Amino acid sequence: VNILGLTATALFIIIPTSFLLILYVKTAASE
Amino acid sequence: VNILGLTATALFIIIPTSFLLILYVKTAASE
Amino acid sequence: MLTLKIFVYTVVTFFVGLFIFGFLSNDPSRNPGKG
Amino acid sequence: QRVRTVLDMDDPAKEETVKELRKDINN
Amino acid sequence: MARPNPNKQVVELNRSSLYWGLLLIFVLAVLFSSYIFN
Amino acid sequence: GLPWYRVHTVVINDPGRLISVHLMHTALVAGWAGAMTLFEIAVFDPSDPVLNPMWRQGMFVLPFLTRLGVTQSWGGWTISGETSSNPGIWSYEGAAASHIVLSGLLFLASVWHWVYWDLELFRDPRTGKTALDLPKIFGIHLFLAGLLCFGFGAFHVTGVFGPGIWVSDPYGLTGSVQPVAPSWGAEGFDPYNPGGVPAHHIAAGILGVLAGLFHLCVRPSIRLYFGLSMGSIESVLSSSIAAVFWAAFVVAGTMWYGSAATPIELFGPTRYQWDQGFFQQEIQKRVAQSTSEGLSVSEAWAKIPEKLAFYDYIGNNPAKGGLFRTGAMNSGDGIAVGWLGHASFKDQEGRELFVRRMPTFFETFPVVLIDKDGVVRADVPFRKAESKYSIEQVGVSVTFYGGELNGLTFTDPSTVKKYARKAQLGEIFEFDRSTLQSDGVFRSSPRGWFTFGHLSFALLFFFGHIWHGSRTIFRDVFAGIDED
Amino acid sequence: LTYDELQGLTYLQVKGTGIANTCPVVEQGTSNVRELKPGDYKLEKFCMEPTSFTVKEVVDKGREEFVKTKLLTRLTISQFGMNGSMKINNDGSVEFREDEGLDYAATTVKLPGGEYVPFLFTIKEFDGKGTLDSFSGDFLVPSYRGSTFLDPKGRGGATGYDNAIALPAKADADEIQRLNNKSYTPGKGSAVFSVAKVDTETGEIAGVFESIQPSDTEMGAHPAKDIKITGLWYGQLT
Amino acid sequence: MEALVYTFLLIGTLGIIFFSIFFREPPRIA
Amino acid sequence: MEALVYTFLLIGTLGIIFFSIFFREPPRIA
Amino acid sequence: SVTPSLKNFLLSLVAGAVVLAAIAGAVTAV
Amino acid sequence: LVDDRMNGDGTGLPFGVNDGILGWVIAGTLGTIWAIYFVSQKDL
Amino acid sequence: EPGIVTPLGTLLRPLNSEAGKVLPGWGTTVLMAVAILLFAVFLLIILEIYNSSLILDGVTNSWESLA
Ligand code: CLA
Ligand code: CLA
Ligand code: CLA
Ligand code: CLA
Ligand SMILES: CCCCCCCCCCCCCCCC(=O)OC[C@H](COP(=O)(O)OC[C@@H](O)CO)OC(=O)CCCCCCCCCCCCCCC
Ligand SMILES: CCCCCCCCCCCCCCCCCC(=O)OC[C@H](CO)OC(=O)CCCCCCCCCCCCCCCCC
Ligand SMILES: CC1=C(/C=C/C(C)=C/C=C/C(C)=C/C=C/C=C(C)/C=C/C=C(C)/C=C/C2=C(C)CCCC2(C)C)C(C)(C)CCC1
Repeated sequence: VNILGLTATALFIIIPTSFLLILYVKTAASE
Repeated sequence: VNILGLTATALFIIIPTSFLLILYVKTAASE
Repeated sequence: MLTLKIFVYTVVTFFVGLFIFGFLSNDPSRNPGKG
Repeated sequence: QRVRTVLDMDDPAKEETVKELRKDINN
Repeated sequence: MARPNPNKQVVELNRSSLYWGLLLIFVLAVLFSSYIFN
Repeated sequence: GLPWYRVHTVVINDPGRLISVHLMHTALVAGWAGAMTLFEIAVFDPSDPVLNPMWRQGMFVLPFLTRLGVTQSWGGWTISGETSSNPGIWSYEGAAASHIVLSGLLFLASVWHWVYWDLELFRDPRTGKTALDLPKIFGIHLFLAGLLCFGFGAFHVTGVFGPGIWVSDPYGLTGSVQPVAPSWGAEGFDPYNPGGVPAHHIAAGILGVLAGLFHLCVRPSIRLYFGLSMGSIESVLSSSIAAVFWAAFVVAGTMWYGSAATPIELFGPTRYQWDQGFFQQEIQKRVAQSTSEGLSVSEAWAKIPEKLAFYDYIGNNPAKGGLFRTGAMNSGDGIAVGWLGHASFKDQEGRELFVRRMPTFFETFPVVLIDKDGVVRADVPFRKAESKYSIEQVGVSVTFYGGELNGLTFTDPSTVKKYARKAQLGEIFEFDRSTLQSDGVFRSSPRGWFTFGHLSFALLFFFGHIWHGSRTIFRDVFAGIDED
Repeated sequence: LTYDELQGLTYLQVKGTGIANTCPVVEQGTSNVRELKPGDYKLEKFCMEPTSFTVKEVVDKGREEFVKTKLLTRLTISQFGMNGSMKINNDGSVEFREDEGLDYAATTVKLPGGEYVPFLFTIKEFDGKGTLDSFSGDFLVPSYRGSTFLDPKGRGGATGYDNAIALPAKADADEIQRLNNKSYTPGKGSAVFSVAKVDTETGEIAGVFESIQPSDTEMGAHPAKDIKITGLWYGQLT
Repeated sequence: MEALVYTFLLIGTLGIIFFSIFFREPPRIA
Repeated sequence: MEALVYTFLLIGTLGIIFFSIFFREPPRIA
Repeated sequence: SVTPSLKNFLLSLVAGAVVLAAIAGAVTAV
Repeated sequence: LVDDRMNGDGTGLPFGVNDGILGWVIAGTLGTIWAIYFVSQKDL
Repeated sequence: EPGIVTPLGTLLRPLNSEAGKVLPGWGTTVLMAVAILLFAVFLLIILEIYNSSLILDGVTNSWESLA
């Protein structure tokens, strides 16, 4: 495993990070 | 470029969708 | 095969019948204006 | 034929064999 | 009870919780990347 | 506001939205089942029912489809090695497509229940508020489960209407799907007896029908209703989660130890079969018989099936893989090509030495050729200086019978050492490692992955049951204390 | 559906009905076969018709048998208009000679598993030796495509580039059999025939045949497969 | 190719530490 | 491997067509 | 029939009931 | 015949049908839709 | 105000009507004791059979049970 692990790591570092950013900005723009 | 295409297409999808989603929830949070 | 012919013929006949009698059901009265 | 032969055949390869672990009070 | 849903709630996640989430994801990735890459 | 971990608490009081999210989860699970089956059929190689079966290819839901009856495929082949003349509509791809369309219909139903949530069926007419008669709902569900279990036990597994279940010989050589007769005696509680499943399902279905009818008929009491909070949805959530990880622990133990519902030719062998010398015992018994009546050790090893010698290989051990050694066993140690034959080792004066088979706990084991009497006679010495049991000193030669090598005697130490190392893992097989570019380390069985995942999920759901039961009993003080 | 009323129907009532891909069957006479008059004969309107197309497969577990396939093309299987000379002796020893006619049939079939095996079902230049009951021999088998056939990147035997010029470096490689040379070696096949229901009044013959022949070798590539073809045949003597 | 992934993950981690230290939400003291 | 990516991204495209059709912003008459 | 293991198991159930009754009696004797 | 075939193409067959069951189900569906439309009259 | 009336909702209405209608006293809790203790006994029996801490005349508790 040399690049499938790269794809898994990329998905893991983005998808919950993006979800957390959605919630954070949804709270930050509201006062 | 068998999986270099994978990582390039992945990041090309990810960066604008996270960017647009962040600024959209900034819009939608303030009513 | 023959069951497929029967089924497709029934469904197209059903749709065509709904169409034909739906336009038969006095459609000039569906307008919102006066006429 | 006899079970004593396969007992000594299984003894050196694997000592945890169930036939060796059953009814071996006479051994 | 009415046409709109009465259980309309707002989801909150402040900046400190954002910090904790980002650190949790990045530290988990750092820890597990050596094993996923094997 | 609601924290990120409390979002679904929006639908505690809404039964229509609760049904909608239940349907959404159920659609996701059905869609995953269909997609997984299509993926595994796409990556499945049926080009060896014997030496490369499904558990050697890391197939997860393929054994579960196989165990209950789905054996043929729309690809024109059968997993038993036959040809599917007409598989019909219930093939592997057929079941997957059925799961996909079920997922779509359940998604549409979830959308409908999300939109049309305000149904007066969810409102009791005595006060007009929204409430659910949970004892009666449980009675209906228990009655339905009793009917379904009794039907599955009296029509599917018994073969009067269904196809039966997967039944095989004790050593898992033939294997097939047969109707099974229920064993109503104590042998029906024999775990490896296939007749227990129909008898258990019939009895449990009948008793569930009776219990559901009783629950439909009789209301609970004041003490029980106020004690377990039967009017609360977190109470039933806590207890349902309790039953779920109970069942998860039970099925994980069943998968790990083996039973009639976990065939070895589908889920791989068990580690206790290797530890207790099951397949080696059967091979040596089938050698002692037919060497006691002629056809000596030079021949008759071909009477040992290649499947049994494959079962006598530690690479098929479910407890010999790794946590992060991903993929199938074929990606771990190549694809099995053929049996190399049983290796018999002899010294200069003629005593028959045998390898000490490596136990499950060890990954690197010292090679020891030990005799019939149990005295260590030769080894591959780590020292090789002031060494007393080396291969060239003892004079060990290795011979093979019944495999691709038959009657071939090897004397040189460089070859004898490596064949002894191969025999340390059990029966010796050859592997094509260039097809999938195998790395060389042993992997884990689908049985092992199933048991590991289900035990981890069982502990996690033990914690979930604790948390929900705490919220159930302490619902009034969830925001703090009364301060009075 | 005999030959007598096969000509009794016009083309309008047989177009698109599959009758044009159906051999006549003899309804009169006896199946004892021996009643046919011996001597030199010149058969005309010798007809061929297959009833099953199966492709041999090396089964994975060591088995070897023919498996049933699915016909990818439509009803374009039979071959008509066959000529030649027959001799029948008193003891029954016969020889078969085939000279010209619609003596090829390119038909692709689908194996179970999404596999396609094209082949040229042919019986041309067949020399059947034996008795009236059974007689076999060897017949000429063309490959499939002509020497001038062009693949996705030109090339081929007669006409073509002789190399894939889309790649300026894939001219000298292990693909010697792919671009440099294309194999058009004609194979040989096995045919088994049986004569039944002979009408001695009009010299009509029928029976079931068997055809073994190697398929397409795709012009110097992956080895071809042997095909078992069974069916009904019909002929008319002079 | 693995080393660049590792270095990126660690520099992202140090970025999150620096971000959490220097651009945190101020206490309101109200 | 490429077929999976093509299928997934195309079904995502048609799904977001569905999202833009039904789950769009409702215009106001004011 | 009644195996020795089953007989000992039944006596174990009897002993468990006996000790539960003894615990209940000690509790109700305060 | 290596496989079964319908031979339903060509010959100018009426409505493209070769079996009377197709015409029967067509007539039945048309008649029942017309019956629904006829019993749901004197409206609008 | 009533919700969305449906024929299926009116059909399943008496199945969800008595929310909170219970029996007085303890009810069938002696039957709880009986059923739960017999289930514990049966579960223990299963555990001892499968753990081989209980041996019967007809059970083997091994793969040769397939024989
Ligand atoms: C079928 C079992 C089940 C069900 C129906 C519920 C239901 C619920 N739980 Mg609970 N829980 C469960 C099991 C379950 N839980 C288990 C097993 C654990 C132990 C880990 C917990 C621990 C737990 C805690 C600590 C809390 C809840 C809470 C809640 C409530 C709100 C959930 C929420 O909105 O969070 C939102 C969920 C997310 C935003 C996503 C979480 C991301 C996870 C970690 C990874 C994603 C998982 C992946 C997509 C699928 C894998 C799961 C699958 C393999 C099973 C809700 C009613 C909360 C509560 O008590 O309400 C007040 C809360 O505090 N649960
Ligand atoms: C009636 C519709 C239906 C049918 C016919 C099937 C049929 C099948 N499914 Mg499936 N499934 C369905 C609906 C259906 N499913 C739905 C709606 C979902 C979404 C939740 C799923 C999700 C799903 C998954 C994830 C999988 C399947 C799988 C399978 C296949 C093997 C089943 C199996 O694993 O055996 C065994 C089944 C069990 C061991 C379940 C045990 C049930 C427990 C023991 C109940 C105990 C609690 C109970 C309440 C107690 C009763 C008390 C009593 C007194 C009454 C099989 C062809 C498997 C497969 O191979 O993929 C294709 C697979 O992995 N299905
Ligand atoms: C509990 C259910 C379950 C079980 C028992 C299995 C079991 C198996 N699967 Mg499977 N799978 C599952 C669910 C499951 N799967 C689901 C839900 C999906 C959909 C996403 C898949 C999709 C899938 C695919 C595509 C494949 C498999 C394959 C396999 C087989 C190879 C072993 C393996 O999985 O690699 C190793 C497993 C692990 C290393 C588990 C990881 C341990 C935990 C989860 C890590 C902790 C999470 C961590 C915080 C994340 C940080 C990492 C980050 C840095 C990237 C094996 C028998 C392979 C196969 O053989 O083909 C059939 C295959 O290619 N599975
Ligand atoms: C750390 C363990 C633990 C804890 C703290 C709890 C706590 C709780 N459980 Mg729970 N439970 C547990 C384990 C636990 N349980 C296990 C392992 C199971 C089986 C899966 C259950 C099944 C269960 C159900 C079905 C329910 C609860 C419920 C509850 C809640 C109500 C109070 C109660 O009755 O407790 C539970 C009481 C016990 C655990 C005592 C049982 C111990 C028995 C009497 C001893 C048996 C010994 C016997 C000799 C067998 C030994 C044989 C040997 C061979 C091993 C409470 C919050 C109820 C609830 O409403 O949730 C809100 C309810 O519905 N539990
Ligand atoms: C298909 C799969 C979909 C992927 C989705 C995955 C979801 C991702 C969720 C996980 C991240 C979210 C967590 C947010 C973070 C978060 O939850 O905020 C902290 C949170 C505080 O919330 P509050 O009470 O302030 O809630 C009010 C709101 O503003 C916040 O919701 O309390 C924590 O509950 C639970 C977890 C403890 C947080 C500590 C965890 C980090 C410790 C580990 C540190 C690593 C380094 C240690 C040194 C070695
Ligand atoms: C291949 C088989 C299918 C046949 C194909 C050809 C079908 C022939 C179609 C010609 C119909 C004549 C057009 C007049 C009606 C159209 C407008 C209308 O609706 O006009 C409306 C008007 C309103 O008073 O009525 C009227 O003009 C009076 C007209 C009466 C309609 C004809 C009566 C037919 C009898 C019904 C069949 C018995 C059916 C039983 C099957 C039902 C299911 C079991
Ligand atoms: C529209 C519609 C349709 C279609 C549908 C469909 C197509 C569906 C589907 C779907 C699908 C196809 C799905 C799938 C899926 C999958 C899933 C859902 C999954 C999963 C999983 C998970 C959840 C995981 C988790 C994890 C991870 C992450 C890793 C490892 C570990 C764990 C386990 C934790 C139809 C026409 C039919 C009907 C109508 C409607």
